[PDB]
Amino acid sequence: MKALILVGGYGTRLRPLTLSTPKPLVDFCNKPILLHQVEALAAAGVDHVILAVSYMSQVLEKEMKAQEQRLGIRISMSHEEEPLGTAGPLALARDLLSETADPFFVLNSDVICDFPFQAMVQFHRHHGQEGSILVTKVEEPSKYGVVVCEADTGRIHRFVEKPQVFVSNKINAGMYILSPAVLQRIQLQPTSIEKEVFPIMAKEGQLYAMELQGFWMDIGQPKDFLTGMCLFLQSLRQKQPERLCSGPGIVGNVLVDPSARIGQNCSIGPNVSLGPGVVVEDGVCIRRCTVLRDARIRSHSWLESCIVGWRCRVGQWVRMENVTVLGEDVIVNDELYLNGASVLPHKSIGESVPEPRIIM
Amino acid sequence: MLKAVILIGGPQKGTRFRPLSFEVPKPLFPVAGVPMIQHHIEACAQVPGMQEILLIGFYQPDEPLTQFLEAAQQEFNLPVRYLQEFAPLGTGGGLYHFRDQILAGSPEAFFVLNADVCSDFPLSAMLEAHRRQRHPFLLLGTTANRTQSLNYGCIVENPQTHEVLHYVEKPSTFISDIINCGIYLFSPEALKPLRDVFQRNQQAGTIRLEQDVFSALAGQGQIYVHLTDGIWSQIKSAGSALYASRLYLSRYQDTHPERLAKHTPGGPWIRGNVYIHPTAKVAPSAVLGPNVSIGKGVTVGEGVRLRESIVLHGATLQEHTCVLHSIVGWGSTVGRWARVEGTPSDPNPNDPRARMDSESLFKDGKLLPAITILGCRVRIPAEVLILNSIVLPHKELSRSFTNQIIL
Amino acid sequence: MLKAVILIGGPQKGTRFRPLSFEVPKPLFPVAGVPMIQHHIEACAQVPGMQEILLIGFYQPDEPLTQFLEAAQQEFNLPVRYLQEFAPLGTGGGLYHFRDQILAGSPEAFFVLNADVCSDFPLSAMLEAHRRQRHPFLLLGTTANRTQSLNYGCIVENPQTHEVLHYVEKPSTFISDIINCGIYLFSPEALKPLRDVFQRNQQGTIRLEQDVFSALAGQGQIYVHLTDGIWSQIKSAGSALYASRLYLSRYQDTHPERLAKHTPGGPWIRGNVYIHPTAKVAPSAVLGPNVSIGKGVTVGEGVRLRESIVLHGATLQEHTCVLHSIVGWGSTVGRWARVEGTPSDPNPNDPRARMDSESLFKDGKLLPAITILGCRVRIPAEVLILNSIVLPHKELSRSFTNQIIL
Ligand SMILES: Nc1nc2c(ncn2[C@@H]2O[C@H](COP(=O)(O)OP(=O)(O)O[C@H]3O[C@H](CO)[C@@H](O)[C@H](O)[C@@H]3O)[C@@H](O)[C@H]2O)c(=O)[nH]1
Ligand SMILES: Nc1nc2c(ncn2[C@@H]2O[C@H](COP(=O)(O)OP(=O)(O)OP(=O)(O)O)[C@@H](O)[C@H]2O)c(=O)[nH]1
Ligand SMILES: Nc1nc2c(ncn2[C@@H]2O[C@H](COP(=O)(O)OP(=O)(O)OP(=O)(O)O)[C@@H](O)[C@H]2O)c(=O)[nH]1
Repeated sequence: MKALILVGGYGTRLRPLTLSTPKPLVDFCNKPILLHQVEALAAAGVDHVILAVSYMSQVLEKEMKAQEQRLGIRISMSHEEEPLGTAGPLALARDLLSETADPFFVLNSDVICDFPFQAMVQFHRHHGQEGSILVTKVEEPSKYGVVVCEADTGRIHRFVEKPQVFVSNKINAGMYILSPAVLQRIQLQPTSIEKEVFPIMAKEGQLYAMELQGFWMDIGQPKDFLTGMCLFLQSLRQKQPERLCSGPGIVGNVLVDPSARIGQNCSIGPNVSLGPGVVVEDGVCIRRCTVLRDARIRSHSWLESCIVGWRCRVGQWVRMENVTVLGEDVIVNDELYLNGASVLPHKSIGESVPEPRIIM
Repeated sequence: MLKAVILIGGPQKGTRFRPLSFEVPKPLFPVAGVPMIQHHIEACAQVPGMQEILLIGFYQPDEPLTQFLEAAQQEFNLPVRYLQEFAPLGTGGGLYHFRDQILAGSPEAFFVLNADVCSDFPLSAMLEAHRRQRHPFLLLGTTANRTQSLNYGCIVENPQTHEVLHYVEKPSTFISDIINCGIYLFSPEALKPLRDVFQRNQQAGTIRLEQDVFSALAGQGQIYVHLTDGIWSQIKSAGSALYASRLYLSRYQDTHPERLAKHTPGGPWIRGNVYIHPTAKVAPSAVLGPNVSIGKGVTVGEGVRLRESIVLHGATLQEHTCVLHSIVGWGSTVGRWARVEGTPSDPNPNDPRARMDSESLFKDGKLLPAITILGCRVRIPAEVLILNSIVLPHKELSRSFTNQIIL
Repeated sequence: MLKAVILIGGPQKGTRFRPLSFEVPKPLFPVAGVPMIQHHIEACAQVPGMQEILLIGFYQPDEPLTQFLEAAQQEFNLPVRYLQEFAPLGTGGGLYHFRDQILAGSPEAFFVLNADVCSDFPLSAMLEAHRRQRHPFLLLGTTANRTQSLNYGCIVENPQTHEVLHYVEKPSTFISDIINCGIYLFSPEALKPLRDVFQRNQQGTIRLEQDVFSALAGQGQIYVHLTDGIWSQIKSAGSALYASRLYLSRYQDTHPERLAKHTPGGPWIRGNVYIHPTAKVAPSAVLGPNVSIGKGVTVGEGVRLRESIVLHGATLQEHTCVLHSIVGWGSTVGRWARVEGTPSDPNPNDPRARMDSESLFKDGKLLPAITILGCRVRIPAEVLILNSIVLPHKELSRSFTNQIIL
């Protein structure tokens, strides 16, 4: 197939990480968010995918032309000089997706799932309409684009991005199958795919919904990032149990890179993922944290529900709790308490942060 | 022959959870452009066979009350009378005190309506259920959220015969998710238990209708329910009246399509449902967002942005102002580039059939951020932000206030 | 001969004194037993040579103001007139608008007093300094704390000639320890700069401090006269309590028969207490320091009253505690009810005193101040009103704490 990943740009939710490395390239459980999408697309039988970049295409495009020869699919790229949003690159890639009379995957760059591409496209050809989206159930549907799905077939009766009256409960999972006839309909002027394309689609009865199996989360915020890595390590516990490193002093589900080491007398608590090249000293207690590439956590620290970015040096006797995100190459001094600290890249912290703040 | 009784309150019993006004009576407060009880009077005068309309309350007869009575009598060609009680007699005590005025002419039934509700008013549907049933008390009930059911009168019914079996007025624990809407159809024999309550006390004449007649006569075959699906809200707070304004301007699309404001691209930009009085002057550069109601004689300047706001009569908004989630009182002036902003008291959008919670002006010793109220003849200077504040009537401000009650 | 001009305000200047001002005008609020401008008329009729007392304001003459004016005219042996200005004309614009009536009879000089100030009014000593020097403007100044002086109009003077060199109405930064007291002595020549100000307005409303005091400062016209007798402003409804306390302290010199004595068969009296004769106070009711009782006030047995004003016709039933409160006219406080407030004085020499701003809230929280009850408020039995403001005609059933009860 063709597959169009609108890869975002400026990554404002989840900002301390995206201030150094773009949001498709920040490693979610030891490989980037785009890489999960494109390995599942290479397993799906998609022939070549295209990603709709607008921001930091240097490091992104150099990674894509690295792994184009490793996945064995042509990872083509739509460059933009200004951001076109969420329905603009639908119309920029009008020719590059209008060449075949075959459907194409439209994927959000930030959703991490247990994707069902076969289910989605071969549910799609059963009705053959203009668009077939993936839906998931959720507890607060006022943040995400809801749908009204009918019985046993799944026609989208209505579609609103923010319901605000509680029309219904199912929401956009962030993955669509679109037919090439919807391509030429909308114009190059930037707008939203959800406000205007899908809401006129539902007036016809050409939008469809496929109910997911489960484990959906979009990692836009660091809170959603840590809830998503909890659910991803749960999926690894269900399906591939040997991937998780469990040993004597390991508590719960831990995903460790082989290059990462861990000292003695430490307790690497439940739902932790350690990225590549990190070095963990002796006497720490790390629970619900992600530690990104080559970062250092010195002795006798206590880290909970926190993100430690690339080449950070968390000092000794350091407490961190409450979704404290560290940006790239942040040095935390000895015996400091950080509750909620979003810390800007290349900062050295010398004082305790007793309330959730941004440090710049 | 049918008649209608509207229980309007009185000066102290209004107990405004966050005040809609200070100087006009609470029944006469314009929700969606017309006074709050004129929705009841429209709904009652639409019913065939309705002869009379009675307002029972303990307001003294001021001039707005009398001129509203005359305006309603002239507009609907019905008698609209105001029977004033000698004391606050409660919800059923005024019905028992005025039972000779209520039962004069021998009506077939009478509707009892709380003044502070916004309703669809399915009076013919309740009338048809009662003409088939012929029972002493018929109640309109809606369906509540499980958490929010504790703030209303909850009803354990029998779903085969529609008979109330248990009634609790304001519970502390959940007994039901059916709630009393405040709309009743009374047979001319329903005054006969009310007498009984009076004679329990005389062994003056206060009778709580829900706590003495509904809570104690349930399960006895006397009270029946009529479940409804339409719009229903209680109007107690200021945000409750803005919500009632939104509901009524939604219902105006199929009842009063003349009352809404169309675009008319020589004139002001209209988003959503907007009521503008025909006498209001709205400059063509002013864009009027959804759920805006403009009273008579209101002057709106150029570039004014009005969103979810009631602007009462005589008020002047000068140029470039932004009024959001506010009740600009009558005769109030907002000067150039002033921003009068409030916080919306919106129902929980993740949950089915959350009705509305009405804010109580103070949660735990802190002031709650809610709708901004400007009193009557309040002057807002130019280039000033009023945020989540109540400005008391006749007060010329000079600086920007934020989360205050400015006396 | 001389005359006095007391600048009373109008209904917009009484908005800050709102719970109390709903019933009576602000200048007629009884501060230590007599209305607020009767202290001014007391102090002015004590001066030898006082012909006339001219109140300027934009109040309409209702029944309380005209009955007060006739009562003041009988009690103080002077013609007390009320000049109603046609518009709110500011501070100096009403003095310039009424200059024909002020200078009628050619007074040697005239006093100009703000009605909202509590002072000892050293009018004789101001007159001594004026008859020594004979300058257009004589101001009364007090010394304030350096931090509190930013709430007031600051005066930079020259300490040898006492000439005002600089005036600023409310500076953001430190200027001087001398603050304006709102007491002035004008000679007739002082109405000639105001004319100039009014003429500059034509290319009517004159603010005296911003347009006359700040403009001619340092040119030789404006001079200070310093004191450190008692001085307070009365802006909010609860600064009336501090003014009442200062006045009850100076009754020890000017009217010691106003202050009540213990007299063992009567109510037990601590500190300075004013009791009106029409009030009935039970002998077990101890009336603590700085209490003033209005007329017709029935105070029951065991009632503790400290630092309060109980206004006319109010009733405190048995065993009540009323602290730092103002009980309105006709308010009834049932048995074992506690009406408690928190002392918050203006006090320009107190370094911890608040700015007396118009915002009573900090961030949603009502700042702890005097507990004001409006008129006709029924406080039920066994109930606590703590740091609250109750609006008039409200019958309560519940305990309230840090709330404005509308
Ligand atoms: N004549 C008269 N009318 C009164 C009096 N007191 C209140 N009313 C009016 O009678 C109606 C009843 O209001 P409330 O007694 O304050 O109670 P409620 O919180 O509104 O609850 C009632 O209505 C709810 C629907 O909104 C119901 O949920 C509940 O069961 C009850 O019926 C209101 O319109 C009120 O203005 C009174 O003393 N005399
Ligand atoms: N190629 C491309 N994709 C975009 C652009 N803007 C938004 N998208 C996509 O639009 C979809 C919805 O955007 P968001 O969920 O708000 O994520 P985001 O674009 O990273 O923006 P924020 O998280 O809000 O800072 C996501 O799949 C983004 O990848 C763009 O300018 N270029
Ligand atoms: N007659 C009359 N008296 C006034 C008028 N305005 C104020 N006063 C009196 O003069 C005093 C000055 O009060 P403000 O007008 O608030 O002036 P201020 O005290 O210098 O303080 P600011 O509000 O910062 O200007 C008031 O307390 C009144 O006693 C007026 O328009 N007419």
